[PDB]
Amino acid sequence: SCAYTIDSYITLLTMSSKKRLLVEGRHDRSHLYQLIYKFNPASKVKIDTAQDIKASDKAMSKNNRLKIETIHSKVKGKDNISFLCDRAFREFAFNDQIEDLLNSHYCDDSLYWTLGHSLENYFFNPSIIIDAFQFLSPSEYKYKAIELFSELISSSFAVLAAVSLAAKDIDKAGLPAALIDWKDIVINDGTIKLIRRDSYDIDSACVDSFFNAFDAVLPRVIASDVGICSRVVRGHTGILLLQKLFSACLYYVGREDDALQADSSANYFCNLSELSLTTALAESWVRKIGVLEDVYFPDSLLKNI
Amino acid sequence: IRTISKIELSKIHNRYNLTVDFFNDLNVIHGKNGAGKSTLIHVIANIVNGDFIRFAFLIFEEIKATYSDGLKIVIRRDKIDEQSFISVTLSNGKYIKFAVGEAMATVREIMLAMDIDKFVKENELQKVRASYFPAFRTMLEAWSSSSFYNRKASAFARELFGQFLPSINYPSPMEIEDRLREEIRRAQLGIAAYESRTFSESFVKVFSALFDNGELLKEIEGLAIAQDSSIKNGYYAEYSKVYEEIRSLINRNVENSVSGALVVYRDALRDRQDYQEKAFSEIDNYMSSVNSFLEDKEMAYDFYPKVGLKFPDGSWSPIRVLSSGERQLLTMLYAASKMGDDAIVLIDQPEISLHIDWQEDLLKRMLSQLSGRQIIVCTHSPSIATGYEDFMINISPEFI
Amino acid sequence: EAWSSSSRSSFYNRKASAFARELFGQFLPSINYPSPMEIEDRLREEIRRAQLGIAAYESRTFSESFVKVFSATGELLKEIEGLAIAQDSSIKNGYYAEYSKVYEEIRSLINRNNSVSGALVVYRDALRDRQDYQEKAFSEIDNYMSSVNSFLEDKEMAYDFDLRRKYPKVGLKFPDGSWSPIRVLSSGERQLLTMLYAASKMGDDA
Amino acid sequence: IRTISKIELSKIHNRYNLTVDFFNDLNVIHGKNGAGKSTLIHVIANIVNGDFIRFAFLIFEEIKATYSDGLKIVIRRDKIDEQSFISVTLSNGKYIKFAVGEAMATVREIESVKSMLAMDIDKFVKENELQKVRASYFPAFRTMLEAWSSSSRSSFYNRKASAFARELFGQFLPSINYPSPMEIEDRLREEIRRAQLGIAAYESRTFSESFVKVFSALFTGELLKEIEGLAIAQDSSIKNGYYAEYSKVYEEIRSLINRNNSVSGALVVYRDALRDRQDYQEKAFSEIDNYMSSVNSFLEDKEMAYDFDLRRKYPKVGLKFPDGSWSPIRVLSSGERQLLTMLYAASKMGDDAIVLIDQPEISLHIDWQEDLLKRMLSQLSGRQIIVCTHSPSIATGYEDFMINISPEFISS
Ligand SMILES: Nc1ncnc2c1ncn2[C@@H]1O[C@H](COP(=O)(O)OP(=O)(O)OP(=O)(O)O)[C@@H](O)[C@H]1O
Ligand SMILES: Nc1ncnc2c1ncn2[C@@H]1O[C@H](COP(=O)(O)OP(=O)(O)OP(=O)(O)O)[C@@H](O)[C@H]1O
Repeated sequence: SCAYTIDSYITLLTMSSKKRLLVEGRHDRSHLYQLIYKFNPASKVKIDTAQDIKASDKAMSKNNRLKIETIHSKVKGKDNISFLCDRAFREFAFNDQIEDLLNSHYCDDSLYWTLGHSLENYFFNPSIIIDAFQFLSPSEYKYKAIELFSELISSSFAVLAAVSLAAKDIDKAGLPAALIDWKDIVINDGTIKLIRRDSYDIDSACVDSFFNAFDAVLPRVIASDVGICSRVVRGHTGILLLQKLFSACLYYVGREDDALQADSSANYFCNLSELSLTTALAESWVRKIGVLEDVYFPDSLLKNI
Repeated sequence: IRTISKIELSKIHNRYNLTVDFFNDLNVIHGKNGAGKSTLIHVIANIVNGDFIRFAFLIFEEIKATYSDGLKIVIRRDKIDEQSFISVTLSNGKYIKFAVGEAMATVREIMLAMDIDKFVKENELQKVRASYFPAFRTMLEAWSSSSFYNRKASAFARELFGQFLPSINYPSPMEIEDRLREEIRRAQLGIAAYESRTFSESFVKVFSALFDNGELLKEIEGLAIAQDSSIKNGYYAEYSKVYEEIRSLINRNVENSVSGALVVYRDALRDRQDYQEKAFSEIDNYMSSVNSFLEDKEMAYDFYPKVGLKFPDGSWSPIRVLSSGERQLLTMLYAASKMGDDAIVLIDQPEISLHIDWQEDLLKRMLSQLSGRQIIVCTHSPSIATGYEDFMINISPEFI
Repeated sequence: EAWSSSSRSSFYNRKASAFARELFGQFLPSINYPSPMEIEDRLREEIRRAQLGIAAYESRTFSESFVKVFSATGELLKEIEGLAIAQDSSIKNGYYAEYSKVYEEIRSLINRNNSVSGALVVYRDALRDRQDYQEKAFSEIDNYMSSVNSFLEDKEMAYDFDLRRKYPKVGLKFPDGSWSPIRVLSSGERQLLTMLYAASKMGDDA
Repeated sequence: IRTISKIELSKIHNRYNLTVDFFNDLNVIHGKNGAGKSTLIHVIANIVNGDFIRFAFLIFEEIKATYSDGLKIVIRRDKIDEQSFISVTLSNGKYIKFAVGEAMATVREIESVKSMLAMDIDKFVKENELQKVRASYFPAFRTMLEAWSSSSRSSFYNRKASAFARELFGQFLPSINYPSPMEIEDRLREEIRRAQLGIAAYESRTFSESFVKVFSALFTGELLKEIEGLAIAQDSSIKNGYYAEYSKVYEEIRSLINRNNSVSGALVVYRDALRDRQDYQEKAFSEIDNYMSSVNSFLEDKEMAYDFDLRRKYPKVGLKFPDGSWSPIRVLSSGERQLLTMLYAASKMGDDAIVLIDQPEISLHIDWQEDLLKRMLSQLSGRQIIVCTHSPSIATGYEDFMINISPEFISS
């Protein structure tokens, strides 16, 4: 392919006089571009992606975090570049209750970590999810579905975190993405209970191990604080889980009027592209910054650049 | 509109085959050395311009071009009676087969081309043209300064790199300066016509205010200060004086008709300011796009019209004193402008003589002008294609 | 000129002067009589300069009239109607030719219902000033075209502009309405054109 | 030797001055657009070549050049009584001074044989030893320039190309001295011929000396295997393409031994003669094989090599394909030709010069840009290389040799 190596990119940092920011993926670039252009629409910061930098090492080829750490280590002390990574589950304690050992943004010579599990954890404020789902909806039974969803979202974060922890315990991170479907979800009085469906495309061994991990991790997540709980949810996992949770609540509360229409709307919502959902959440998240004190963003990173 | 969507190459140079699928807005072709990037650009430019007589000089078997609207052109190079014949077949079924030797004879003389353009004009194959930026822009610009320029430079370049090379038709900087002067004259004449309109309109407006029943002076003061301090004004720039006379006569003397006349005068001032801004909209957008790149100078106008570069000391210099990279930046920004010719912009190696801080922003500033044109670039630099990796096309030809 | 046209200006005449001194010895001076293309370019430049001065004078006149009109009959309307008819039916006002409608709107505004007479006389004075400035701007060109058209029989040298194309077209105008460039003139007409421009005020002092 | 060390500019185009400090091995010059990179390279190329008559076409005030050995050349442009004058003053006090109109007249006479001014300039630069080091100048427009040259040039004969390039890019542009691939091919053929002739002289000397040592010393299982390996390696080399019968002679000698002290000396001098001939073959072909190994490290589907046939006597130099075909060097693409010229200029076969390359990333893929400077420096020529580049893939790994250019604008 036509891309720079690590050394060529480091030399480019020496040659370029722009203010630069290095993130892992392109989606992070698009979201951060919206964030920067909100505060300064004429800002000249250029955002590069470590995904588009070739690495000679096979292991470092697809390890974005290792690329960022390697580059930051080799140019430690430069002034024109800042780095942002995803905290993932680092500095988190799973000693029967979720505990955050940092509870703030990490900083080490222009190297920063997201406050949550990843960049998408800033979208997990309930108002942003509401606004985004309301704007991007089939517009059939939106108001009642949003009202029900607003009831479910308080307790659903514990379920979502438990799902993410169950995924990371068996290292099958992408397993809940294809395993759990919105139909398995049941809409209770603010809570949900993903019944173990008898029929699944995936092998029963993975399903059984997943539910064993989920059952063994769920009381621990329940005992944790809600605010801490919303930050440990995996960024990519959470988006899909919310999409299914909204499909389930939409079909649950809209089937009485028209079961077929509710099913079509719910399936339509489940068939919405992840990129559409993330972009709508990103725009809503950008809009809520400065309006609500409960909406976070890497203020230190913006201040540094 | 109509955009290129597919190009298939079969046995070109008797050597390789290559099928490429395009986007309708931006395509960033990249590949290894000798992969046929430049040959692909030449084929696309010759097909889109309708200059099928170039294809007598290309050794191939079959070239298929598909547009966005479904129009399909298939070009074949057949061999009958130890003579090569180029066959062009449309989707309508109309076709034309012509001999290679006759095309070569018409090239050496410079009849068949008249038949070709009749076939093209009959079938509307020249609905959209193509602006071709070669990889040798700098020395060609230096050669031509020492459409007639297009014709002579095309002849010289086809003399050097073969006759299959398409017609060089990118805007030279001298053409850019001349067209900028022409746009300034048109904007001046439009402003003159607007003044004659608002002159006769405001007479009956004040005449209308005869029988109709503070901060306005400050707003008129601001408008007169802005208009007097406007570079688009060079003549009759004494609005401050008449504003002072008006406020003196006001302070000397209250009728609602006076306030209505103030409203009419304020509307006339701001409306002339709005037309003065909208007349120079394209020129200011192009120079704002250019001046976002240049560091210690600024391309600007100041009126006979003068178009040049202001330096921070206030001195003026012509466009000829610019470097190679700055001239290439000017040409590539003019091609994507709204005042540029509507075509398909084909640029071969846009990273030539450009610093990386300009290469990162070239595609962003070209697409942000909303020209709506399709841009296809062939590059070796990853900083040209950064931020637009969704449009990257990697070509790996099948060598035979 | 036939040798030149089958292959020049006051300032760029090197090949013509070289050919003339080749033919008639090197004592022969430089060929300084102008070409009709130079005359055409000079006419276009003078027309553009006249339009620019007209626009500046219109801005100044609007400013002066608005200053004059504030803090303040039938025959005035008849004179204004005649001025509007003259300016509407003038070739120089091709960029704006709607004065009689303006006059009719003014007359209807007066007619539906002193201090109005002052506005009337300053409007008439503004129209007179515009008409005089048009004649002042076009005096040299109108004098030159009056001198030229006193010789041409089946054509007249004339100018025409548009709001479609902003390029004022100058060339031969026939009474049937056809437009032709200046190169369609014969030898004698071109000689008369060059000798009248050489004696004109539009040409350089020489 | 002598390498450049400092260039001091004063009011180039009456607006900016510049001062650049160089290294003696590699100088990677980068800067903004319009910084004065190409102008700096033109100034250095004009100073080192001693073409001071170029400096009448530049608007400046004073130009000082310091070399590594301490020789300083100061060029000053003055305006006396509206007449402009160029005065060149050296560090030893020797100086010359001429008029700009005189220089323009000399250039016009060249456009039509040396002038008086050209003879004076040549006398001044010859008696002061101002032309110790040459300067190979690679322009940015070389890709179209060689296509223009190949449609109608050498380092010593580039008059037409220099005139055309000075017409296009102004008269300050230095002469286009960079080697054409035809010049590279001719130089390779001459080096192969010189190595073969030295090999023949070595054959005669080693034959006579070996006969003497054999006859004087006249009055083992491992040795035969070692001699067998040496004869097999001698027979399996391209350099022995005129005579390749060493294994047959070894088998005949072994059969002579096998059919029936002093003979041991003959065996060991045979092994020593084969070793000495093989080492002299490597030594005589050292630069050519090193250069071809540097070039063939880049080319993918072909490799440059030489071939000798006993029928003809012209040594064939060119491209070799895996299917056995041979093609000359003009069938290369543009990027491969750029690699060929830029690697020959950094080779030991090239002339002693200061290699000035403007924009080396022209028509090069990103894989070749990362290795060009490494393969130029790996030949150990000892040159001083000055490159003006915009590519970070060229300059990677050499951030100690990177020089930033920031000219100072002076207001007025
Ligand atoms: N007659 C010919 N004319 C042009 N190219 C030819 C011809 N015969 C063979 N080729 C090959 O066709 C290929 C196309 O060359 P071209 O210059 O278009 O390459 P590219 O992919 O644009 O890359 P680059 O700009 O690096 O050369 C090359 O590999 C060239 O060797
Ligand atoms: N004749 C001239 N008169 C005035 N200024 C000039 C003249 N020629 C060049 N300049 C200016 O002086 C500088 C010359 O820089 P130079 O030609 O070396 O640029 P460069 O290194 O090739 O630039 P780039 O990176 O844009 O290719 C530029 O700022 C240019 O505008």
